[PDB]
Amino acid sequence: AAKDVKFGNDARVKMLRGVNVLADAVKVTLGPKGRNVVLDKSFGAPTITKDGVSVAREIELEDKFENMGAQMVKEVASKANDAAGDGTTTATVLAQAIITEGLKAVAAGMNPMDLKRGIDKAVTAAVEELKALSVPCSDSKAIAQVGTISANSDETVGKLIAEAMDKVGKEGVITVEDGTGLQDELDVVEGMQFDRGYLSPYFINKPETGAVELESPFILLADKKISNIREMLPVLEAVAKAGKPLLIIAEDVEGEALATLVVNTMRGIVKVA
Amino acid sequence: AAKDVKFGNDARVKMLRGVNVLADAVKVTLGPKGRNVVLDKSFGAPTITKDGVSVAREIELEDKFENMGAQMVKEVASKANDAAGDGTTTATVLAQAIITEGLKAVAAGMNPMDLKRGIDKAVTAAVEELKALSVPCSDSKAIAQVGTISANSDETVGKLIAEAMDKVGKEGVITVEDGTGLQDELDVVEGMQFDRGYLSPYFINKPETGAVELESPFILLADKKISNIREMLPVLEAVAKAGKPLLIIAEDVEGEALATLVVNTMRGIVKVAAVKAPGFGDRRKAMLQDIATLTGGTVISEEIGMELEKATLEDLGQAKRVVINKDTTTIIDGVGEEAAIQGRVAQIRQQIEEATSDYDREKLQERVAKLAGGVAVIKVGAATEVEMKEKKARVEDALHATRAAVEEGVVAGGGVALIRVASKLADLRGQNEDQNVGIKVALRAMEAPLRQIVLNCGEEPSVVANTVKGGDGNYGYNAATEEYGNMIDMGILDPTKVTRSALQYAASVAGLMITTECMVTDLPK
Amino acid sequence: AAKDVKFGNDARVKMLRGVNVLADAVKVTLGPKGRNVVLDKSFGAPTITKDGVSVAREIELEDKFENMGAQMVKEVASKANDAAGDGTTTATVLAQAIITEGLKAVAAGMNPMDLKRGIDKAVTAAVEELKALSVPCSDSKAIAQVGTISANSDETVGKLIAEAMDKVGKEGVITVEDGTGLQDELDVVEGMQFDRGYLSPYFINKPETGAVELESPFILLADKKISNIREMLPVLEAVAKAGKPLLIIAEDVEGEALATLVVNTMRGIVKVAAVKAPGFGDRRKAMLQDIATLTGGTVISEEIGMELEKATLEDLGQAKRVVINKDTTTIIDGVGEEAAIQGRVAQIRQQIEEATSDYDREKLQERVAKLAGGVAVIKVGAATEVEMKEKKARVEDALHATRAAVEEGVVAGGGVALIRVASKLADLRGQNEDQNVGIKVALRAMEAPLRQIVLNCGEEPSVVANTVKGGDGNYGYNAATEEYGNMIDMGILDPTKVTRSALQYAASVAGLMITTECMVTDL
Amino acid sequence: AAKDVKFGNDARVKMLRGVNVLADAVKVTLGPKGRNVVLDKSFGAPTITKDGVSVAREIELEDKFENMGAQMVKEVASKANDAAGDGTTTATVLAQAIITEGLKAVAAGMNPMDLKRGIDKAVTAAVEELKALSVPCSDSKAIAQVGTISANSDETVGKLIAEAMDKVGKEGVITVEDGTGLQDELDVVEGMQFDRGYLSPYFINKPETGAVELESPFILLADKKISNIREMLPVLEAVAKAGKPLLIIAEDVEGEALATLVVNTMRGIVKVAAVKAPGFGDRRKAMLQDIATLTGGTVISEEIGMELEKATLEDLGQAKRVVINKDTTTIIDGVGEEAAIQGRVAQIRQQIEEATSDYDREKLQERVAKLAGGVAVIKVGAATEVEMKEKKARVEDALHATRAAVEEGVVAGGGVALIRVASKLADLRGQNEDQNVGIKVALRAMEAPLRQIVLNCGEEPSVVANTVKGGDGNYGYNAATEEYGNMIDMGILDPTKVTRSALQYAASVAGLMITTECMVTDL
Ligand SMILES: Nc1ncnc2c1ncn2[C@@H]1O[C@H](COP(=O)(O)OP(=O)(O)OP(=O)(O)O)[C@@H](O)[C@H]1O
Ligand SMILES: Nc1ncnc2c1ncn2[C@@H]1O[C@H](COP(=O)(O)OP(=O)(O)OP(=O)(O)O)[C@@H](O)[C@H]1O
Ligand SMILES: Nc1ncnc2c1ncn2[C@@H]1O[C@H](COP(=O)(O)OP(=O)(O)OP(=O)(O)O)[C@@H](O)[C@H]1O
Repeated sequence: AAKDVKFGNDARVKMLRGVNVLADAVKVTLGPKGRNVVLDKSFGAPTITKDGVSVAREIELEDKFENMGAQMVKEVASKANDAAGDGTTTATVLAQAIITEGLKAVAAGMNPMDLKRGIDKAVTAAVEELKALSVPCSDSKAIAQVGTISANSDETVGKLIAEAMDKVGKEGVITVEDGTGLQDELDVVEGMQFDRGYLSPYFINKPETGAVELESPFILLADKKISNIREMLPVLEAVAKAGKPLLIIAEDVEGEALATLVVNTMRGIVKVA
Repeated sequence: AAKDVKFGNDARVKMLRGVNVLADAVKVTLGPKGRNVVLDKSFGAPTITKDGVSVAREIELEDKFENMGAQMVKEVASKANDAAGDGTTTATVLAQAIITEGLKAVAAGMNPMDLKRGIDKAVTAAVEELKALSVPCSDSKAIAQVGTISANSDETVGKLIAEAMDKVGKEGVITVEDGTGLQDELDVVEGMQFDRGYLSPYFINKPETGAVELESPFILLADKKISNIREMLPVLEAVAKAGKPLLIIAEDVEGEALATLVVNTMRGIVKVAAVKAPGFGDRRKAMLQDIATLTGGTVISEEIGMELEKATLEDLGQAKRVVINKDTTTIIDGVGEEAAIQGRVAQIRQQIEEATSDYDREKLQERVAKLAGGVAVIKVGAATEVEMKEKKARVEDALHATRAAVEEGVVAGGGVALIRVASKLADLRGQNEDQNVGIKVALRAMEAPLRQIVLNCGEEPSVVANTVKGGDGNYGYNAATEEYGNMIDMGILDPTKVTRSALQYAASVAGLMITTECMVTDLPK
Repeated sequence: AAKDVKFGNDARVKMLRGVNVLADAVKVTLGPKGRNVVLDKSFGAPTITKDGVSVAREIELEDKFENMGAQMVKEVASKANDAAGDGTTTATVLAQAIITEGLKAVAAGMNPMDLKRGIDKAVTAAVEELKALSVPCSDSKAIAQVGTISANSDETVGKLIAEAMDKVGKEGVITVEDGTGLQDELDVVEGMQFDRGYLSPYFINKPETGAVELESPFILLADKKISNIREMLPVLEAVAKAGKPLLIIAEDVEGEALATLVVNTMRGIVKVAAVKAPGFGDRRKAMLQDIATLTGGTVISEEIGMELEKATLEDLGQAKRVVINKDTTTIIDGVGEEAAIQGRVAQIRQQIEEATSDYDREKLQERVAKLAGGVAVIKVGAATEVEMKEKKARVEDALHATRAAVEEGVVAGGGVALIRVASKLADLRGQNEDQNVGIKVALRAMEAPLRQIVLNCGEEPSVVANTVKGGDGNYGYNAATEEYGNMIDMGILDPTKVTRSALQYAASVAGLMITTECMVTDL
Repeated sequence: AAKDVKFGNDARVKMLRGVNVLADAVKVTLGPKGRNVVLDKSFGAPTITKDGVSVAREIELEDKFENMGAQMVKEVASKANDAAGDGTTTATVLAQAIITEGLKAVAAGMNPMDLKRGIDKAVTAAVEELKALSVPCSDSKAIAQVGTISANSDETVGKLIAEAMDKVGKEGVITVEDGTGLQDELDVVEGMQFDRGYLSPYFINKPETGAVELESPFILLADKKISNIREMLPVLEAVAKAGKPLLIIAEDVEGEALATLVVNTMRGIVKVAAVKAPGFGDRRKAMLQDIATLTGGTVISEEIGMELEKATLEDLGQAKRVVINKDTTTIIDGVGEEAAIQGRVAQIRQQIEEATSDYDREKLQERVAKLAGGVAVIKVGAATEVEMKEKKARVEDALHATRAAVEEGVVAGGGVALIRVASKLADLRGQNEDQNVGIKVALRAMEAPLRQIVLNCGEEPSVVANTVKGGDGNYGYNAATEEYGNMIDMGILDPTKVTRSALQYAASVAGLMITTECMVTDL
């Protein structure tokens, strides 16, 4: 319906209030001495965590403008997350510092475009200086150390990543699985990796894991577009008679086949990814 | 329900409040130093953009009267967008300036009808002066420059448009596609273009793209009206058995067939897109024969005896790709043999030779032109599918602005075009004091875009505008480097068509809406 | 206290709303078709008055900015009433029109100070054109016409004023008072007049007219200033049981040893007034002797030696009525002795015959003119109280208009003269374009009284104004007969002093009022 | 009382909002295109005034923090009016500009103490540059130009002031008073002036001007201080029925045995004033004798032996008018005897010829200068009351500007001089970077009066300021004709005292106000 327009330093201060709220919530958890943040869950016990990703993802404010400044900072925090894998709290703390001093400077009347030009000039110099300052991590010991630090100071995880990196070399493929035994296990078996995502987000069996894990599935290889699901009807019949998950590799998938597969997955009769 | 009327200067001030809100929101983004505007999205992250189109389309106010003043200015801004391809912010800034000074003058008691007569007199003189001031853009370098400026100062897009412009000549066909590689690609293949829109807006596969893009579709050619869908039932069965998108070209489509096809499209069982048959009579039939030759299809007519029910997969034409724009449909890499296309070209060239009527001869000439020149395809190359879609949109509207510059001309951008037009029209008078005030309103309001650009740069708009007025010719203020100079030397150019259309529609809405007294709307409920 | 501050067009439209309120209340009384306005009063009954200045004075608005606008325009009517006593409604309408057109021109972006200069130049030229266009008033028939037109087309009032000016002369004093029967009466009685005012503003009686009246006053005179209260207390003491209010005429009356304790002594049952004596030295002694002989009293002096303690009730003078005004103090009717009054007049006549100095001759001739003219008293007849006050106000307006006519002259009535002198100024130009716009504002506004008269008639004002502008000379539109004719020949005359003062004051105030950007008031 | 406490930028933005309110109300009156402001009054009609200091004074805001900001800026206009009487609007605009840019620099994180030091250093250097750039005023044509420009481009005012200084000399006393006709009148009458003030603040009359005026006062003089009230009661007693207000000139007047019971005795009908006598001993006796002869009165002394009880009304002096001000008390017109006044002037002249001591010669020459110069009285002609008050205020501003010009000098008008001395100070630097930022704040603020004048014209202030900065010398932008030219040649001149005082006071107050972190007020 009708929509509210707010501009000027009033909009900037509403937005700054929002980003201050979000950055407070997630910057509480920064570092190894990061204080716990409790996300009050709608069901059961409230989840308590020091995960900046988990804390940031849940923040949304009652006022629309504060909410939406928080939304932008959270979105770029998640952009730094999936770009790297860690450092959401670091990204949000840096964002809060830069935005606080920047909007304070803009309220002092300095030109925001020139101010941004100064900011990105300085961060470009910072990026090149950091590249010059960077130390290679080809050795296994620093690999184990960074794997430890990333997993909340767990030496075992960094260790396992170290033997995995030794096993598959510098640019090999490493995949995590669940083991029945209490001890950690490591194996090397010939496999495949190719960079393609799922057609639909509903194909994920575990939304918390974020990946479609299928055990003993039938894999179909196709170089043609699946325009109609009638091509997939005998495949569905065969995989339902056999009774195993189904994986499909095709050139393109049109709206019809994808919608039918989404309906089938909602039905619970086949597992098709 | 019941409805609330407001008239007099009260309605005009509610209207003015609304147009001030909308024009503020969109004029923040004017120029290359346009400040970001954040559109709060109902889901996920908000879209932060400097696109005056996106900001304007988003604005709607809580008060009905302010809302509807904003609706009027937004609608005429979008009208200038579709007419030209760019310059919504320029159109809205001009509209705000003219409307502000005009409503102020009307509150000073001058006759609104005479004031509008002054406004449209001044803008008619401005259009004539801008035509006189326009510089042709037949050269490739200014074409690349305007393609760059249209796509937010991207030299690569202007470069690609330049090579496509060289490929297809002065009036050729250029179409944007997506490429797999990170590098940009350019190809030239024989194709088709005809100016017809989709039957229904739901036929668009991508509402954000706005065009129906079908890859390897079956094309049906018909010269008869599809009154019943029972004629399309065997076609639907065949295209569902084959499993490809379907394109339909027919004379007319009635409510029954269109409704059934729309229902099928919500069903998701078939991809059917229908377009009208362009042209009329014998010219229509001949060009449909040309399209059938291009795609290997067959034209179905009631007068011949051929029926739509007797449809086989061989009879329908086929092509590698088709794209249906708002009112234009193009075909890329048709299946039909190039030798048959050359034979058809020779036949219509002999038709040109035997042509005696000027209209028929020019129709045959444009037919042989579209059959012989072909279509250039620019495949966007980048790393991410996201930036793929933004660069595809940038190439689209940049090439639209580029062809706008090509068809009419180009003038030194940065708003100095209207500045020079205003400086060269200071002596235009009106038949009385009211029309004279209208002239003065329009002349002082043509300086609004340059002032707004400079204001977004943070400088003082008054001194910069006075210095630009003091200079003569193409001398103005480069906002990008924040330095003065000649735009043509430094490649800051705007199509004559976009500035002319923006000014014309801004003056149109301002004159049409200054003379508004009564403002009827529903009660706030 | 906290001050609300408004800027630019906000302040200007609040001002204009207040001005429109006040000037519409005033303007519904303009012309012979003008309608009376009922003014509320708490102490007495409501007053149904057609007097413009009364309505203008009593307009006080709740909205403080509109209140300031109304007060500034009310100053126009007050100053017009001060200078002329008639034409307050014309002055207010002209002020409204100048304000409206000037605010339109300001909204058109024109410079307001230049508009004020243009308005003032146009009005200076228009006053010069009125002086050129003015016709002297004489024959006592033009006087009757002026009186009738000034009194809402009341011919009896015009004839009565004409008879009064025929009796006491064109410069003799005339006093309008409440009547006794239904009919107005003319009494050419013996009295005194002198241009002096009251010393203290606390001498104002219950009426708001500003002139204090005494019922059968007791007259005391002096040329040498007394020293102590105790020398003058016995006189008051005698007056304290005389029965008659006391009026003292002296050189100059203090506040310290008279005013404070004369306020503190009584609560206001019977009032005591003190006034200055005109002239100085021998002349002042001469007028004091003349007034004492007129009232039958005596003058205390150092040379005589007779003292206020020795003065009795019979020694001092007595009058039937005295009305004191700031501009001029007049003793209405003093009994004295008619034979003694005649003897004093004759003695002053041989004083004229003996004297040869120009100053002495002119002052003695003023003395004999004042003594022979006497006082004309007009009894305003009406059936009820509010009708009496309304008719008294109309007769007062007629009197002031006739006096303005004899002082300065007459022109065409019904705003025709302003129309003509505006037409004659169509070529007037200033230093720049904004001043020319102000001149045009003034010229357009000068048409406003005529259009307002025609509006009060109910006819279309624009066609009538265009018709009147079409002709020339004293041709205009008689509102009473709703038809076109010669203004002078049909008897509709306006005092040139009244019209000139109205235009000047409206021009000054409105040209100041259009130039305001800010207004500062309370919350 | 509960005190609201605000800290830092909250207090600073509340202050700035109040400052913007007051300084905008003031700044809409700047320049020849400046517009009047309507001030509400309860006792009288609203005053339409262009006087900047008045608009500054009656700004009082509801928001207590904004009120405090407005009061601190109002101090700028009040001090400018005190020192110079003109340029209050310029002072307020400069104060606003310094406050605005200094608060911007504070929000930029710079040290406010250092900003204040930089501002004060820049303003000291700018005052030196103004002294260097100042041109002496003479020829009586520059005087007319100064008067005209100071009075909103009123050439009649400038010519009248020029004639006044040509009559009574460049150092003679001139008094501006309410006129009687529509035209201003010049009266070179005989009077006295002396630099003394009123003893008690309860002597202030109904006008808020701070100078108490007396209508035909009665003069009493003394050199030896009296002891008891009873010795002086008969004099009052005589005055208590004389008719004229009493002005006493003595060595030093108490509050105990005069002021309390003179307040308690009368309620304020006729006012009594008491003032100090200039000089001491023989000099004080000499000026008392001179004033007594000017007014026709006598001086009581121990050596003479004549006592106040023996003094009568005829023995003491009398004047036509007296206006008493704290800075200088002037007797406007004392009748006395013209032959006696001439004889006293001649006697003082042979006293000059006989005397040879430098102090005696200079004081006797001051005596003859005061006696020969007399008093210039200017009757401010206007049609109505509010026009009279506005024109009187403008003529007062012109008078104060001309006096400042003859005291100190003139510079280019229209803020051009401030522009030039800012350009000459572009190389000025302080002890650190924050002081340099304060200097830049001051220099940018000196451009503000010119840009505000141009804004009141309605032109683009930035291009006009840049054009004026482009030129050199007295080249500026004549706002009246909206054209660029030599400021001296077309006569736009500003008193160097006015400009220097405005800059100094705006600098001091604004440099103090930019440095506030906290504000403590009521709830
Ligand atoms: N470097 C530059 N210096 C000066 N003016 C420039 C420069 N680059 C672009 N402009 C001007 O800025 C305007 C372009 O602004 P912008 O791209 O934000 O919007 P638009 O072209 O008016 O339309 P839309 O917002 O609908 O895309 C044009 O008037 C163009 O001439
Ligand atoms: N019969 C008439 N025809 C035309 N004009 C008339 C007639 N009678 C009076 N007038 C005009 O009307 C005005 C007098 O009306 P009115 O007395 O109500 O107003 P005023 O003189 O402005 O002052 P006030 O209302 O205070 O007495 C004058 O301009 C006079 O010329
Ligand atoms: N015609 C003119 N052109 C340019 N500047 C002018 C002109 N007339 C006056 N000025 C300038 O305007 C100022 C005078 O305006 P104004 O009198 O309103 O303000 P002020 O001197 O600061 O004090 P105040 O408002 O209290 O009288 C001076 O700076 C003077 O030089």
